[PDB]
Amino acid sequence: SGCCSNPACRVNNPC
Amino acid sequence: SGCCSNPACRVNNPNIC
Amino acid sequence: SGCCSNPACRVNNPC
Amino acid sequence: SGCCSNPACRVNNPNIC
Amino acid sequence: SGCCSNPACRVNNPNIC
Amino acid sequence: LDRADILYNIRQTSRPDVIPTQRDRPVAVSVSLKFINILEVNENEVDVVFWQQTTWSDRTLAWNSSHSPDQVSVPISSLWVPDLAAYNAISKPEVLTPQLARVVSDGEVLYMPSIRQRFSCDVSGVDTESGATCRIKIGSWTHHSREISVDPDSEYFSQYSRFEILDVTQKKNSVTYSCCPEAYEDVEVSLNFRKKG
Amino acid sequence: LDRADILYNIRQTSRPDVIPTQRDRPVAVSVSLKFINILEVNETNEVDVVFWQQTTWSDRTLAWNSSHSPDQVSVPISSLWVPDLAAYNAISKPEVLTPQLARVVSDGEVLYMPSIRQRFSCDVGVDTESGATCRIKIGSWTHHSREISVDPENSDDSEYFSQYSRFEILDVTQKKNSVTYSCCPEAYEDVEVSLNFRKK
Amino acid sequence: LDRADILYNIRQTSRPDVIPTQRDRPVAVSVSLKFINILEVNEITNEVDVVFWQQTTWSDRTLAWNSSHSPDQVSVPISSLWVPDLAAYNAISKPEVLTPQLARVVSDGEVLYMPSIRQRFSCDVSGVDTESGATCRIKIGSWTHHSREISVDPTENSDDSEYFSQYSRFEILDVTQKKNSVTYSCCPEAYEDVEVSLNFRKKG
Amino acid sequence: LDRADILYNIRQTSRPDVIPTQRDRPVAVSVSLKFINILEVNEITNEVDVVFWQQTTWSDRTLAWNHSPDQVSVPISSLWVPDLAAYNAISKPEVLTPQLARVVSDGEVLYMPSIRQRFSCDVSGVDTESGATCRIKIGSWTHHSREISVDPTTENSDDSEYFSQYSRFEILDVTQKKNSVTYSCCPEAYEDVEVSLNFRKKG
Amino acid sequence: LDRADILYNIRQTSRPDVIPTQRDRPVAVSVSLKFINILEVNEITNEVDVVFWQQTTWSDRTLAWNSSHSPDQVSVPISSLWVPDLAAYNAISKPEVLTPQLARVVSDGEVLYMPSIRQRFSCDVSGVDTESGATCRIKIGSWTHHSREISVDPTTENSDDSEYFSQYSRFEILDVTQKKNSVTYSCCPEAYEDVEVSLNFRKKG
Repeated sequence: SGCCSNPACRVNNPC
Repeated sequence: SGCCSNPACRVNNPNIC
Repeated sequence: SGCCSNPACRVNNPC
Repeated sequence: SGCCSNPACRVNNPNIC
Repeated sequence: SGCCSNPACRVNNPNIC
Repeated sequence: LDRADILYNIRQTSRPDVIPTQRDRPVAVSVSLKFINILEVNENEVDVVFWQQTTWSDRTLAWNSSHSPDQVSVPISSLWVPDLAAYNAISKPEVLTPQLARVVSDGEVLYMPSIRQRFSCDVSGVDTESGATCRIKIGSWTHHSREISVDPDSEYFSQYSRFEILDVTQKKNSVTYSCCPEAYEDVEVSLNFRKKG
Repeated sequence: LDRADILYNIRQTSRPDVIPTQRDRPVAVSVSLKFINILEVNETNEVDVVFWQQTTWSDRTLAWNSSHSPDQVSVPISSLWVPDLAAYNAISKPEVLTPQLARVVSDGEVLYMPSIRQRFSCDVGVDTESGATCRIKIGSWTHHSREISVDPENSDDSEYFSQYSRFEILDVTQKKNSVTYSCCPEAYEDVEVSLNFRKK
Repeated sequence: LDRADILYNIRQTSRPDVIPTQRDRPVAVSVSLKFINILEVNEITNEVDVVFWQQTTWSDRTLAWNSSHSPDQVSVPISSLWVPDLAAYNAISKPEVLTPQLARVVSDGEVLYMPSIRQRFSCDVSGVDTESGATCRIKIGSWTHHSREISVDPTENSDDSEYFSQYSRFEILDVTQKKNSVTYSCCPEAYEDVEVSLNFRKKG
Repeated sequence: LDRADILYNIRQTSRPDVIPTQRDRPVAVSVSLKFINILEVNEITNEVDVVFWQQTTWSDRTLAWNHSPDQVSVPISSLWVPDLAAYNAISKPEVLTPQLARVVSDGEVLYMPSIRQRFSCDVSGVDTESGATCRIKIGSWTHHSREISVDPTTENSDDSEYFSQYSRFEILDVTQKKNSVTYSCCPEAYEDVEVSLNFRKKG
Repeated sequence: LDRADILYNIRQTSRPDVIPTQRDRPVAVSVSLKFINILEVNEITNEVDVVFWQQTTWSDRTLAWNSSHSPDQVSVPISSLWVPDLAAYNAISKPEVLTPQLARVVSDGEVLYMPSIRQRFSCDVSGVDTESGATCRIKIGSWTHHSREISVDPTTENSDDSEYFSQYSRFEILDVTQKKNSVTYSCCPEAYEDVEVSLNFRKKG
């Protein structure tokens, strides 16, 4: 997921 | 003018810069 | 024991 | 004034330095 | 006095060092 | 109200931990980087100095401007600030100037610190005609587009610098991933520069 | 509850010194290192790296009713308890480059991911085709497995690592090591991060 | 009456966030840089490492007290006082304060703060070995206030020094401090700064 | 009592400025240095940059409690710590690890930070087979033996199982000895722990 | 009174911002530098990195207590005490305190603070290899107070130059001199004091 490469996305979506 | 090149001017005039 | 080589073990078992 | 070369003297004498 | 070579001693004995 | 009254109110009702989301709409943060100097380029890190003009609205700070000052200078410790960070940063941002923001009677906050920071940018070809383009990715560290919305030669750059600015471009990038419903925003600052000759 | 109400409650009932152990069972801490850049390599056998440390755990005391309230809030780590994670082979103090904020979910889940610049003792090899391997041992500094349980993928490069870096990542493998010594009944856990890389 | 009372009053009525603008008149800030040492010159990236005393004076009438049967002056830590938001526009490093962060406050409300600052600047250090030397220009001013809130003034300035280190690798030729007041077409208020010109060369 | 109750009691009755001298007897401090890495050696300036675990143990009966946990992790800011300093130190000690100590129900405090510090040592002949023997003198900065008693956990003469295999240097022997000197001036004795690090270059 | 009682009293009646001037007489501050090591000498920048113990003593009568059935001395952190605003007027770096920031307070009100300081100074290091060596001048004094508020004194000591100096140092101490200079300017009635520390040293060979 491209989300995991983003800091705000990683913490907001528990990849 | 050169208000935007100045730090005190840029923050004092939001409408201009 | 290898406990002494570990920081968490050394302080928990007064090695 | 030699006072101006001293830090404690400068701050204590605003009229001189 | 060897005391004067020690930091703890120096501050503990102002009369000696 | 006088300056002392306005500053007391801001200090006493200070919620720097609370994001000023008004009517569930995101906080419109406007960022613009104005480059002052390019100090070191080493064989691949770049050490630069830049003014980060950051503007946003915090309606809770607002006051009646009638028979009162239109603007006040408030230390950022008393205000909420966006959690902006450069994703490609190698060093901690060093604030060189007094940590004060300008707050207008309408609740607008204007903070512009001078920052010295090192970045990961390919140093190969700095002496060449085209130079080397340095990409900087600024965005919120923990908030999504529904909480903080980010929006983007120089007449600020030092004449005494060893380097020369060719072009500075600042673009907004909004990406929505397949996993997640909320969009993710960032401001891509591309610094094109070369060594003087 | 609004964001201000949630943040006030967290701040007022803040126990950062208190480990959120829910009835004897350990705090399940999940750690994952995502390498962004390898800056300096010195031969001293040192390596200067920048990495994102994705740390997740549950703190049930922070939980709130998500009905007609935000699902998540951004809280500064000073208001929260954090695990005492440390790299055993670290030679430098970890330097946090990003805003010291964690994301807290309504169920009590804490997600903290700072960008850290740190130097490590590693066998640098670096110019060779096989590339030098750098072993990093992360674990709790004062708690055993019965208080804090550490957990880690074994591949990926990935989109994190800078294309403008002087070095190139070959493989990153994060493994859990649980050792129970003869002395002591409690087990001792650590996450071994193997970073094999080479010069371009 | 005594030092302890004066210091307690200053501490308790401390408003460091509040600019002491009396009757809507700006705060008259007087700045004067006295160069102590020039440590390093980077002819490559045009940098200069310098140590200087920043004599800053202003009036804060709210700090005033009756001098009759009371001390005329007291030493107050700057954390308890409002300080002007002065910054060097051409600064490349964070100003490092080397001395105790204390100001001298007079019974009339006058504040005299003079810290020793170690700072790096972007300067044309071309021909530092030459007889004419290099001229390093530093522009000081308020970071967020205009002339109607803070009025900056240079306190003569020519030529220095009795302050500069005799053991330094460099030699001061001339130090000039001038006030520059510019009013832009956009805006009615004027914008002030103090331009400090440091002419220096390498010794024999 | 639960962990929260124990930590609240420690925090509320916190006197880090107060030495826990029980019945006018000194605080028995036990120090032991475990070398992790030797980074830089400057034979020109006779300096050495090292990483070491400083195992410090002492008793603070005011922290004691007792169906409750046997041990808790307390931040050192909430506890009194001995004023230990290396007289032989050229740099400020840099604490690399979380500043937490382990407190046992009996009042025993176990603090073991990882410290990066530079020292003045005779690094002459580091490349030789005999190597260089770097000596460090640790002691209380302001207290005498009747207030704080400093003692070495080992002797040792043990090398290391904690020292990095990837280091450019190799440990030959580590020797920690207690030195108690009573001067003619003064009735109270003066103590220190002399650490002796024998090490050489691998080649 | 016990140690805890004495330390609580000092903490509660703590006025670190207030100079302990008794009967409008100045605070007699006694400063003495004891050199431990000379680390770096930079010929390019004309700098010197020195390690030294700064023995600072003064009296603060408000800290005094009855020594009868009570400890004679206690260790107090300097954050709870008033300290003189001493500075090297010619220093190029911020003084780095290497040791625990604790002072020794005697029952009579005497404060003895002796931190180990690592600091850089402006030094003409040309001819450090020569027989005569190089001399470092450190001018120590109060940053904001005059002689009528803080008086500064170097002590009668002159026979300890190398008593604390590391044997493993690359440099060697030749002569250490700490003299008191009292100058009264024509402008002003109050005298101005400073302690001039001269450190003469050379490279070993």
